[PDB]
Amino acid sequence: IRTIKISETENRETEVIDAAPCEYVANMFSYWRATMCYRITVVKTAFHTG
Amino acid sequence: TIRVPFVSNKMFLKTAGIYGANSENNWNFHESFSGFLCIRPVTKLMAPDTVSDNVSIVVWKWAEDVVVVEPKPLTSGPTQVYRPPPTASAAVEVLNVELQ
Amino acid sequence: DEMAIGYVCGNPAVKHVLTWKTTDAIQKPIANGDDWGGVIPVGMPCYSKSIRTIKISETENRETEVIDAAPCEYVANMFSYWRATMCYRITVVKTAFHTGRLEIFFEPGVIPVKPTVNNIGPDQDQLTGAVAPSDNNYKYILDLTNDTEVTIRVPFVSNKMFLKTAGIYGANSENNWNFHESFSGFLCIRPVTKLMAPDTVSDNVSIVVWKWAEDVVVVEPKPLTSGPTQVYRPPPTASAAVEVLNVELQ
Amino acid sequence: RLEIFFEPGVIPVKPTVNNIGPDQDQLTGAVAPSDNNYKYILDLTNDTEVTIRVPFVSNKMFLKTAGIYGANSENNWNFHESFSGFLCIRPVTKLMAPDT
Amino acid sequence: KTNENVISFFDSTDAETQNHDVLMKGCGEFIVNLRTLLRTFRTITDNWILQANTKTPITDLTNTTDAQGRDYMSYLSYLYRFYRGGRRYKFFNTTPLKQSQTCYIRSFLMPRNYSADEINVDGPSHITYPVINPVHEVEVPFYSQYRKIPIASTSDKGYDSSLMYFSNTSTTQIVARAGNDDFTFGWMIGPPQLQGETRSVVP
Amino acid sequence: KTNENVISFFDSTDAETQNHDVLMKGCGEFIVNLRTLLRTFRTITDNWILQ
Amino acid sequence: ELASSTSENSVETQEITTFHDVETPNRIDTPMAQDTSSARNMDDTHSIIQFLQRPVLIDNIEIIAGTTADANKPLSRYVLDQQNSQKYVRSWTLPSTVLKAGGKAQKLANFKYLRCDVQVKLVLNANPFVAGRMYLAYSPYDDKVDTARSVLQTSRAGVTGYPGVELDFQLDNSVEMTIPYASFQEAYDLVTGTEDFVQLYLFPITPVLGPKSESESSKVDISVYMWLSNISLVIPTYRMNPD
Amino acid sequence: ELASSTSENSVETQEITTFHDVETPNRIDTPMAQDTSSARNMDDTHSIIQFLQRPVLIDNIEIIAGTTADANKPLSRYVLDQQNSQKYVRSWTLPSTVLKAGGKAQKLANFKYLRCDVQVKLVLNANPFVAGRMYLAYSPYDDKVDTARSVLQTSRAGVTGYPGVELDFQLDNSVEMTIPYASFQEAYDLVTGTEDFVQLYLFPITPVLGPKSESESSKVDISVYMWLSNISLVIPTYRMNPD
Repeated sequence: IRTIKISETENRETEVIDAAPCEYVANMFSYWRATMCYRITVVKTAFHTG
Repeated sequence: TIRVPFVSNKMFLKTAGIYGANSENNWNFHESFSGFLCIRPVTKLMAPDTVSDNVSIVVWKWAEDVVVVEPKPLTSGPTQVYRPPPTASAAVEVLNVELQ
Repeated sequence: DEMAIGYVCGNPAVKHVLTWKTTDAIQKPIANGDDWGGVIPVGMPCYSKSIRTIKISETENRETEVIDAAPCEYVANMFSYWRATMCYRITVVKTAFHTGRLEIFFEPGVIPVKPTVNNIGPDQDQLTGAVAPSDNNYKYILDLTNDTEVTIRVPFVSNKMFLKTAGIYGANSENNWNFHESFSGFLCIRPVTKLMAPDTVSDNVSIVVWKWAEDVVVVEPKPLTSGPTQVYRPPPTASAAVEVLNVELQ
Repeated sequence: RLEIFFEPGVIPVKPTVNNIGPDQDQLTGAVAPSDNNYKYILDLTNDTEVTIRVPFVSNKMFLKTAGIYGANSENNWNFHESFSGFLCIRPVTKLMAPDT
Repeated sequence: KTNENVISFFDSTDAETQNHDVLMKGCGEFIVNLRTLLRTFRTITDNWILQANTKTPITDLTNTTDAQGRDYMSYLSYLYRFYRGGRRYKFFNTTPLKQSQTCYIRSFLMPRNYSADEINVDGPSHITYPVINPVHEVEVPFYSQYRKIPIASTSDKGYDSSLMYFSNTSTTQIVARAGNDDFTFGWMIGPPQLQGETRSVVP
Repeated sequence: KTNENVISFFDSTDAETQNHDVLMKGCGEFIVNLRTLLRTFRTITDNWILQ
Repeated sequence: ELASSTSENSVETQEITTFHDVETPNRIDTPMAQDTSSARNMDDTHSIIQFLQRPVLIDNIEIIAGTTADANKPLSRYVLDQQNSQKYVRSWTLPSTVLKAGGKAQKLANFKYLRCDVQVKLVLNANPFVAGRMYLAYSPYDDKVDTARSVLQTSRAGVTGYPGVELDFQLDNSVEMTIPYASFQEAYDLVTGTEDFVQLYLFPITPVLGPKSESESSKVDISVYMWLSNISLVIPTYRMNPD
Repeated sequence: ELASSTSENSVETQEITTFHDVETPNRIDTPMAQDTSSARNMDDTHSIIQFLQRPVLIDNIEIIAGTTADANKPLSRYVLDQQNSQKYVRSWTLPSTVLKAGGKAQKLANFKYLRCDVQVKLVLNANPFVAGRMYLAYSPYDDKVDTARSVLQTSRAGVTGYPGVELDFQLDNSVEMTIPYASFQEAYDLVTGTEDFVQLYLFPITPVLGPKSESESSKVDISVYMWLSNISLVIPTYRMNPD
């Protein structure tokens, strides 16, 4: 939420959404349906264990 | 890479998302996902003092076998791309839904 | 297909639940309140109706006709004229201890009635075995000891290609013509043999009658009533007023 | 319409200083629902008899033959380990019968 | 006890044959499926007053006429529980036009049971000018999250599609509707009570 | 270090088949190419004043 | 009888996806009894998740010839106002009704969606001198729509038009009925979802007619059993609905 | 679309034995939707009573290089007295242990007998500088026999003789194990029956050896998952054990 000053009696809130390419397209339609894919990566070294 | 097929006891799901979602308006948010993935450590992270006590976890997103429905946004406002103002004080343009 | 006229009208529905007492006399259509019964209009449109009278002031009341139409009668209200074979399944709820022989005969033509300032009822007095001999009328005699039911199918016969669907709508002393021209006959249920029943059981027997049509054919896509089709909606209180639709255009 | 259901295991009883009887209080439709128990509902108007055969089932190769012999408050163990279950006869519909 | 039989009076004759013979002399058409009535347009309101620059979802009018039972869509809906498919509407302008104005008609999408203030004015749209085309015909596709939708259930909002109306000037037109070639009802139930004449009297 | 794999939850079923089945009961059309949206007209201004 | 133990090493990566979940380590070091045997008795049926289709007494009604309460109240031929609604002997709010009995709820615990048809059966048992009739029937979203569209707000001809089955005290000892999944919502939320769907009914076509003296009375009684068919339970969860 | 109802009559006797129970009346009068359709989505798995074989975190142990408590206590080479018993990192009283987690107990509710083998899997996760070894193993009726016959009352050579599997922090990331049904009692009483059977163990072959400074510590941790196989659930009952 980007809150800016307009006066000492109010502020202006504007929603900022960091949508991905797929989320960017899903915004043009009303309803959707698909198989969501997620690739989880764990940046580390061969010394980390978990 | 985890692939999560579509499952929502509903043919389609809303695309409202988090748009205008808050205490009084959070219904469209729920009816637009169908679930959630949770990432909880099974075994506490081990790491010698010779390295870092932290580990970054990058997660990518994208969809497959996609099928959208109605050619119109489900949001209460016209599609608008946020444009970062020159200063953190400058005001942004707000589009309405009024017609002349 | 859940919208094919033939099947919609084929949906059975109870129209009467008469009470046959061991007291009732033979050759006399079971009289009794409920509404009609001993004299079923045998028409496709609806015939039964109740009048809901509400108070508006100490100088007038508001009468609104409430018709308990069956599935077939509900459809016949969308068109002007009809034509079909009316089917009726008469059931006599009882025990194997009750014995009797009910008669059901059909009589084509006008129906002996006694019009009211706001309704129309049967003239039971004009339908007794003496003044109304059912010797030449198509009939059936259901014996309670052998059978417990009987489905009577009455083909279309009215010296008219089609019959009006007005029914009992707005029928009274001054307006009862559309009522007659919308049935073609009536089925009469008069006991042939007085009902027998020991004191070990009940002196009464409920007679359930179902209604539905087959081989149906409707004609003009418009109600024959003087008012737009409107579904009666039971108000919150027995005093609350209902909405009345007119036929005025702006 | 009488109901007859079988229930494997111990039998709800009320041991006596010299005998052993059933605990009817612990076998009512409320505390003893026979919805999942193998049963049969004999309707008096259709049938007048029914022969129920109960195969051997006791999580034990064989069962003791002690029975009720010398069974009481202090000695009621051999009684349990000698049956494997019990048949219960509870009316599903109250008995109807004219004064005649 | 038990038994039961069946009997047909008179001498039979193909009731169908006779019927068909009658419709060939007193009708000309043969109505068989009621769904066909969901294709024919019928007026629900002989006058629908609206103001200028006012996005008005037909639901404000729909909710009222759906319970009246005047048209076929409403009358027939009382015999089923579910419905499915798009809908069509036709607006016949009856508003007097002023040359000093340029009246136009605009209809958009929207979700069912949504307030004009919680939706945008984008997406597909149709527009007509009563000055040259008094009739504003439009169809609402069946965009739903379910294959079927029961009439008035829970708080299921924005599950399917609704119709939003608009006009630059205050209007008044006769509205007529009908489902598309995919609209139909389901799960037949029992019929409610019909209404008759009302006149009021003294005692 | 390295490796990486892939996993699909639930029991598969042509996601396409299902989708197509849904669009046949709740849509009627199947949008696949976005270029098609470059053919459909959309208002950019509800009023453009000019002299 | 030897090697009563295991040791080190293994392969790269692993799955062993036992139902849900996976885990990925370097293969695994594990014992098992050298070729283990049943050693026990498993030949007395097995049963399955078909548990939900087990008939269960889901209420018991007792009709008494004594016409006093609205339990004998026969279907009204008309319904002019809501204050004179139609009176039923008993009504059940399915499917939640059947999901609370027989302990079926605790069975489908940790499950998300469910789909099936409710199976019902009324077993009557009146004596030879008790006459009467009843029409079962069911409605979809009866308590989820405009009151006027309710089976309770319509004439006798309308109520009898609803999908149902007749019942005569002197002809049929029991009548069944099937309630097709009437879910517009693919599935049904076991956790959350009010699960609220339509109420089922049982209206008395005619008044329970019994012999007139007092002191003896004439009863009928009934037994209502219910179970599910065409069941469908699929996505697990840690949540369950305690409503 | 017609005959939205049923009527009288039927046949003599009846069964319709839906699972358990029967009922016997004169056949039955009953509707069904004229040839009903699925109308909904059931193609996302189905699952079955195989629920019990779902791996479940049945405890989580956390080994810490800090040799202080008896959690690091390495297997004693001798056991002269009971006061110096053998110390384990953790022990579980199967099978009741696995029947309480994952909500499996509430699953097999209303059932009488059960037979199966407990499946276990220890998933390790120590860092590259932590060395150590551990020997899993299990015993039958260890807590149901003369103390002297207990795996805790024997030398290191005896404990290592029990059916088990080794575990090295720097070789195997996870080790499994199977506990054959070890029930001398055909079956197992789910209700009544103390269900008490033998305790499973996990003894540290050697002391968790870690680098010596303080302030950093070296941990290992573990995750214990359990499930059942060769399951057998058969005779229903209204009783269930809340112990």
